[PDB]
Amino acid sequence: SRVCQVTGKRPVTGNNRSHALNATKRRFLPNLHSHRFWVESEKRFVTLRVSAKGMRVIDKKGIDTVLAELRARGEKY
Amino acid sequence: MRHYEIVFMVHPDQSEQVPGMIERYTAAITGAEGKIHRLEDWGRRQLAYPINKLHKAHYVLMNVEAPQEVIDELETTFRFNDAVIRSMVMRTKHAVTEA
Amino acid sequence: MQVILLDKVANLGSLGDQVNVKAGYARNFLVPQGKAVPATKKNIEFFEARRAELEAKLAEVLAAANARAEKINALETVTIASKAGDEGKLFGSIGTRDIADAVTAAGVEVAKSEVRLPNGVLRTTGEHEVSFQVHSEVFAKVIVNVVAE
Amino acid sequence: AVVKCKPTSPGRRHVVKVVNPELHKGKPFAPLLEKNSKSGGRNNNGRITTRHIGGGHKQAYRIVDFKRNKDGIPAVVERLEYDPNRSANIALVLYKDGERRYILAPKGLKAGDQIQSGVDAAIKPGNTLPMRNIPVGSTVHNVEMKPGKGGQLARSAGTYVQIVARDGAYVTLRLRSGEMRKVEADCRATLGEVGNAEHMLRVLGKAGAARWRGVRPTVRGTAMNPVDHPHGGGEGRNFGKHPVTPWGVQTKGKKTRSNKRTDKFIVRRRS
RNA sequence: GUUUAUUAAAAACACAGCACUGUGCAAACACGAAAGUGGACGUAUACGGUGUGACGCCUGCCCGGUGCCGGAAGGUUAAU
Repeated sequence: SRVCQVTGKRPVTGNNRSHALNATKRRFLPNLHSHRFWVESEKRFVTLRVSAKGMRVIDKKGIDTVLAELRARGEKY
Repeated sequence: MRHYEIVFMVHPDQSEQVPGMIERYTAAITGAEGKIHRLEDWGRRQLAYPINKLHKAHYVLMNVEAPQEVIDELETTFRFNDAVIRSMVMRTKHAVTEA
Repeated sequence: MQVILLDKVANLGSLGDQVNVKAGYARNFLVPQGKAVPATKKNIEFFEARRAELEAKLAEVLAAANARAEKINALETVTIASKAGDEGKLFGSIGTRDIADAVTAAGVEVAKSEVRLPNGVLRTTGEHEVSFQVHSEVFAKVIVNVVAE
Repeated sequence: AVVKCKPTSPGRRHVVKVVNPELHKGKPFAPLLEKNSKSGGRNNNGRITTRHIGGGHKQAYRIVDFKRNKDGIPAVVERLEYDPNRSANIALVLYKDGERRYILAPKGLKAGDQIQSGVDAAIKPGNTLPMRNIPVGSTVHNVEMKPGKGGQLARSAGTYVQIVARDGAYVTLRLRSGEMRKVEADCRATLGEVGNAEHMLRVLGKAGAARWRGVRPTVRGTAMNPVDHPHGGGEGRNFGKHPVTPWGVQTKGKKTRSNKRTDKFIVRRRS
């Protein structure tokens, strides 16, 4: 669905409050983006569906670490 | 069997590509019936107005006695061969000799 | 996110300098093409002695081997003899795959991605120059004169 | 050609119909056929998306080759079929190697005419070329928008694209709408104008002709109720309102070109 | 021809035709929190919307108001 595959950002719900504080139910959607990554360990290009915060996690720790944690969650990469 | 002065012009640079064309222009006419009667290359010389932004076009004169229909097909080449730039085929009385 | 570097560099680097740059330039072009490493607090341990003194001069003598790859063809010319049109305006436009076959026939075995045609796709029959990306700095001087059949 | 029907009865009173002798009186070529079910305007959720569509005759789809992927081999035109799917009559062309294929018949085309495709052939009407061998000032049809896509523009009966200009890799077309456009030069295009040019001169006479055409009745806004259409209600034909579609967006003037990633090709918008 | 099944069959609705307007094709519009479908295996002589309703003679003046379309030099003008 609309799930960050690295970080797990489920689309949450919320109240939309206008200037007169009239509540209307709305949905918060993450900044999901499909990305093609390069791993020199597999030496190829993988396809993930991540968010920008997830992209910064890919920047900070190694992609070989995030891939093994994704395999620890038993997910698909 | 009519006699036409075919006067056409080519680019300045493509005077390397003029002559063999006349030879297949020879094959335009004497292949069917056509007698070529003059060949006077006036060559590259200077223009009173730059058609397609260039002076000095290549004038080629060629006189022929020929059937009309190969001359119709010759104009279907003169339209679409993109080297020849200005080309008129006038009808005359006889096939002539001198410059 | 800074860098630790592998080649010399096109612009921002000199084989062993760390420059903080935009991370899109890290992810799209620096990392997967094989020219940079994000240095990640332990690749500085990789690059202090184990790479900057042994992989650097190996990279530079491989650069001399790319210069040798330019020296593979002794002639630095080609004359492709594809079929062409009647007095100019060639039959089909000759290709980078076809010029790849015509240079690996006798001479350089360069990659087709390392073939550059600076004068378009050579839509006239005449004198043109093609160059080969043997390196980021030095190039080949191949002269092409296609002939109509 | 265009003939008027003698007014014995009202449905025959107003009909002006286009008779044509060149069309092949016979069943069409069978392996180029396949079945073609009518939709009624109903998508996979079953609801009407486009109204005023349904009914009419049952008709079979003639597979028509727009790609012209065969090159360098001559072909000759066997006969001319009438296609129900489109406004132009189609032609069953027969190649020399043994293939029979449906093409869009241009204006100047009779049976026995000769046609060759490729980058080579000629500038005769019927020949497929890239838009690098077709001269400026020409008149083409069945124009590709992407190299190898098949042929998009100028496909109705009697339409034609005048090739205006060429800046390097790009060919400026003057489309039939009046829009100017840049297209890739390597795309294919067939010369001439499409045939059946008298297709605009039929007037259908009666309600049943548009009914068996495949078109349902069309109900006005001022008739309906204020729930069904925003031009609803009134005590005997009041309008009072700016004209809108049934879904709120104001018709009769409002521009809604909303593409924004293909404006690089448009030289001039339609005027 | 169709319409208030079960008090209203008509001058109402539709209709062929006419005009305006949108639509360059990953078309507009529609059903779809999306994929995808219908449009359409059609491509501006085509498609969607709006009005009037065959055919004959025709459709005048007003752009102040609201709407629409084009311009943006200038005032006003949000988040950051």
